[PDB]
Amino acid sequence: GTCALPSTYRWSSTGVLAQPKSGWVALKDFTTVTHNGRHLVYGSTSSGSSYGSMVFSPFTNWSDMASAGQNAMNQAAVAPTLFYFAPKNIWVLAYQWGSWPFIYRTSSDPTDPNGWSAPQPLFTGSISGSDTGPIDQTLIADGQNMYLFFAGDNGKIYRASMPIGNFPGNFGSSYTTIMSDTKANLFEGVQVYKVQGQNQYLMIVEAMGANGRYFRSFTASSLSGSWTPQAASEGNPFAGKANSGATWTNDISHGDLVRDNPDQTMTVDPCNLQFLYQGKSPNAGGDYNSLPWRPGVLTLRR
Ligand SMILES: O[C@@H]1[C@@H](O)[C@H](O[C@@H]2CO[C@@H](O[C@@H]3CO[C@@H](O)[C@H](O)[C@H]3O)[C@H](O)[C@H]2O)OC[C@H]1O
Ligand SMILES: [Ca+2]
Ligand SMILES: [Cl-]
Repeated sequence: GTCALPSTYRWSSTGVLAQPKSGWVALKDFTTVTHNGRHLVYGSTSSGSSYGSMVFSPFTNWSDMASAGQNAMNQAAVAPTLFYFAPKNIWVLAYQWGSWPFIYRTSSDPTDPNGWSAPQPLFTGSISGSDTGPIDQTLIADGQNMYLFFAGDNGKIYRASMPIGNFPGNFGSSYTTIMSDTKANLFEGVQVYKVQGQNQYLMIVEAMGANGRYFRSFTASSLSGSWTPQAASEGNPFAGKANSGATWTNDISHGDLVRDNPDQTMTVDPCNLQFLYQGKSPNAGGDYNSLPWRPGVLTLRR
């Protein structure tokens, strides 16, 4: 019936799942749902000079991602979050960079990279001690409230909230600072999920380790509650070089746990946990913006 999250995570990994289309040096920052029995994946793109976004043509097996069409969005949605918002029967794509710090668009057909509505403000606030400003938003609702979580490349995690009845809409400028640590420990790539079958929420945050990017996990009993470190060191990570089972990459970086239910609750099944992540060749160097990031999938070994 129900499974619990392990205290120690062990994964197996695919190899590189796809190469970027001509003109891109990287595929990045994945968000994914199952839509009509197929994997639906949005991501950031990089040409090395600037970031854009794209969607893969829907595919049934991860092993077929390599042949999936890669469809550029004509208006960039960097570091996107995709979900179905059930109370209004509408799909939401939230992202960073444009007229506001965070932005969203809506659609009745999430497979179309250019079928999204006019951009609307999601968040208009500002944070201190950050070179980036607000970065890597995610959205998650319980039964009562819609939450915004984000990072700032600065060791902090931030949260905002509104009643679900007021979403889709603008969180405005206000936020709460919920976590504070070193820049390395709480860097970016924050994601939050409901653990199916448990009275528990799961937060993962990307950290900069000695050996590469990795994820630290935290749990809470409430989205407005305190977060308790779970697998939160480089030696005992949520997912990292230590436990990924990946050979092609020493980095486990910005992605999304695989969500079978596409809705706003961001529910994951702890019995069948999988992680769509970005990784890169250990030999790749140079400017961050030119790094050859690629998609991979981790599968939890039970
Ligand atoms: O163009 C800007 C982007 O580059 C920026 O993205 C962040 C840039 O810094 C990255 O972190 C660095 C990785 O390499 C390490 O050696 C450095 O210490 C880190 O700072 C981070 O991963 C990116 O998200 O955002 C703002 C854009 O204008
Ligand atoms: Ca994200
Ligand atoms: Cl809040």
